Amino acid sequence: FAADELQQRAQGLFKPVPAKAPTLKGNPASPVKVELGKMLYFDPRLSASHLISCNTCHNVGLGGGDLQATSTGHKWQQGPINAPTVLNSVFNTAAKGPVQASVEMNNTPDQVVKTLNSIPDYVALFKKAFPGEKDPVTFDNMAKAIEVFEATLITPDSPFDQYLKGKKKALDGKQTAGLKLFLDKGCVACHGGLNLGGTGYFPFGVVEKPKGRFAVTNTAKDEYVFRAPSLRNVAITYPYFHSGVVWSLKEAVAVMGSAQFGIKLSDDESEAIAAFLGSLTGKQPKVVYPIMPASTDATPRPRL
Ligand code: HEM
Ligand code: HEM
Ligand SMILES: [Ca+2]
Repeated sequence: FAADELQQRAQGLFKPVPAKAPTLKGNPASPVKVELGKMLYFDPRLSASHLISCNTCHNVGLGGGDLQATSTGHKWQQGPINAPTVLNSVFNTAAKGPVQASVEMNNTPDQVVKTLNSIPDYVALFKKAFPGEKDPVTFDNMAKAIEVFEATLITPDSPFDQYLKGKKKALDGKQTAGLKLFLDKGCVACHGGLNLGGTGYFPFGVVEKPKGRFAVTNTAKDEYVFRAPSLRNVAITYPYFHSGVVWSLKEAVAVMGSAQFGIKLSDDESEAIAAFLGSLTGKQPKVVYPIMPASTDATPRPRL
């Protein structure tokens, strides 16, 4: 069939989001370290101001992102960039890492550890989640708990996963079309894999110009690479591109049939393709809001 072959094909070029959180190297999972990681992820006491947590910009009930064109949350950033989703971030390859870069932006490791040492409940959770350690309340221990909570922030069973799994009836007519167009148009070169993307860097980026106020450019000439985003849950993580300038997901497909790629796109193939991309929305994780423990007289105060 022309099917059993879009489908035996895709089965090859993509893997589904696994049932369970993956293993992190150096950093075993446990109910307690996951509880701890989640407490921290939601605690705005990690910012010097007591105003920002990771959820502020990576909102688990609104697709893992912040709905904003751009923001600055990591110290390595040369200015506002669009916040990627935390959802399925663990599968990407995109004190060097996300928690540390965040903390050193809004705080110093020092005040963060003074803050955690200051609350008995947190000390006690650090001791359960990292046992047999003399001093388990460390900057590095804290990032590791958060990472193990992040690892649970995956979205199994989108219509597409249910398709690579077997079921052809998981995609509809217009999304099965869309797919073929996605492969056929080479889409899957740059945005394929376990995570449809999150994996390569390309001398390719969306730009203003000083039907298509926006389009692609070659930045080889500037030794500038951008990573090619995971496309999972993209229907829920607008606006689009590093600068968050495209709001319509149809547009964003129309900006990505660039000359620069050897790809032409019809207004109706973009359509088909946006409707394929809709299929990439998985089951949103179920998070019980953490009950974070009260500060004590010893806890540093908001700083200004
Ligand atoms: C400790 C709390 C946070 C955690 C655990 C966390 C997690 C992450 C991760 C995992 C990434 C990169 C994702 C990937 O490679 O798939 C990231 C990037 C990003 N986040 Fe956060 N995040 C936190 C706080 C924030 C905050 C508070 C903001 C505030 C405005 C923010 C805005 C952004 C931006 C703009 C990026 C991308 C930076 C770049 O690509 O250069 N994040 N975060
Ligand atoms: C028709 C096929 C393609 C489609 C539908 C497509 C779709 C998309 C979408 C929807 C985004 C925005 C995701 C977000 O903002 O989270 C994006 C960004 C991006 N993709 Fe494409 N893409 C295609 C082909 C390609 C190719 C061939 C490459 C290799 C050169 C590539 C690499 C990239 C890069 C580097 C970005 C980031 C641009 C920026 O943030 O400024 N993609 N794509
Ligand atoms: Ca976005």
